[PDB]
Amino acid sequence: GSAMGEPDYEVDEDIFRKKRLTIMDLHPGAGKTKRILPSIVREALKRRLRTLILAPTRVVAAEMEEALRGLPIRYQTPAVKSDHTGREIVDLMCHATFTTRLLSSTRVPNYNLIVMDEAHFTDPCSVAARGYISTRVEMGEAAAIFMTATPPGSIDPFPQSNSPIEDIEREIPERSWNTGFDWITDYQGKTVWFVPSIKAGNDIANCLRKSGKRVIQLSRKTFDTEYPKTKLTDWDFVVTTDISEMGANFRAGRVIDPRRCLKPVILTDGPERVILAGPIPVTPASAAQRRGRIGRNPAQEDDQYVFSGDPLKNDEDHAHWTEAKMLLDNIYTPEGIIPTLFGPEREKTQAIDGEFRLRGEQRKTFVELMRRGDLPVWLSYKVASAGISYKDREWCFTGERNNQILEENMEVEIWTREGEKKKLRPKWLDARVYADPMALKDFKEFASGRK
RNA sequence: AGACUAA
Repeated sequence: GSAMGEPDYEVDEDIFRKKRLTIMDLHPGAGKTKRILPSIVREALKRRLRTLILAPTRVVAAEMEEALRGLPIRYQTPAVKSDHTGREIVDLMCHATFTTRLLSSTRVPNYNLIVMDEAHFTDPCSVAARGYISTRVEMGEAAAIFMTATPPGSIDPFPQSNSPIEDIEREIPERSWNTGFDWITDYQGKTVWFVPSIKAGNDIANCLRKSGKRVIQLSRKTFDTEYPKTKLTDWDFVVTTDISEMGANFRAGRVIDPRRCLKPVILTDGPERVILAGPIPVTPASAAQRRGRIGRNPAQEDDQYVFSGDPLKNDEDHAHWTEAKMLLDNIYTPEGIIPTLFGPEREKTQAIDGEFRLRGEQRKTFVELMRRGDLPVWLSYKVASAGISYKDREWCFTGERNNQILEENMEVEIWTREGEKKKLRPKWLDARVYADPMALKDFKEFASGRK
């Protein structure tokens, strides 16, 4: 047993048995990170188990280190720095880092125990990782623990909280406003506002700042300097991407959740291509996770979750289900086996077994295009499977007429490393590399041969 | 679009 705040002295021994996959479904804020995780890790250490801990984001990683502080843990994330002497038997990294290590070489330790926090996270690398982990368990090589307040089959956007939550439906601005939304700025407490993009985040944040509001902007690019600022009292608004969807312990009184996002979609009508569809509603799980950022403190009972619209459960057309298979078809166990998807995540699309398996230099190229090229999984797969090498940028120029990239209604031209001038016209179209002007800038760099 | 940045 334990007191409210401390980890339990007693841990069930059956969670450590090879062949056991434990799904731990608790409600948001039930001490999964501050109590449960350190109990598990302390007991893993006493059992001398080679242990892997997985966080979906650097936000969760940061929160885990707070709870695990003092334990001999090798942190493999830029989010945490600590004194490591490479004799640690416990490793901690992000979901996607692990999948990257599995795909690279880089040989991965033979973990006896794997703890995946936020095991519902649908990023393709995270889906692929659960495939690998559930296969290790099934082979009898590991025990694993999947922890999530919103497991597969979650439908409830309004789950249990530690403190009452006032759920309010209101129209929420997706852009700057001049009037008509006084309730946003009249509110006297702290707000966490979820935005689908950094562009929208910048625009919303500037609007609030000119209303005399103190705003912290949180996303992948600003995490390092701005996340520690959220722990101060010094702010009115955190305007955040879903970097903060899970785990975050803001000291807020209100969440604003527009409940919408862009979705990458693979089109099969004509030449295969990726578009950014929407905005469309987020899933019930995302909505519940965002709402879970408040109602966490029993002494503070008037927290609000302000939202717009219903969530949308069906995400079967999302590119992540295909991209997860593209990754997993190229991951192996030391025994040679290609892992299968975690049970509940099978048949999300119709996915001929092994159809994404790449051979030799193609697999290496695939990995290179993702981690050096900064290209999406689908586009990386398409280029690599064509037998194109990483530094061969010819495919950026040889597409059909309709694949010509336009920026400000003008045909994009590229000046190559060798000094040729060529129209940017990729053989394969993935909206993720050209839609946002910043992504286009990066993709132009790649087409040039400067990446 | 968002997340990740190992070894």
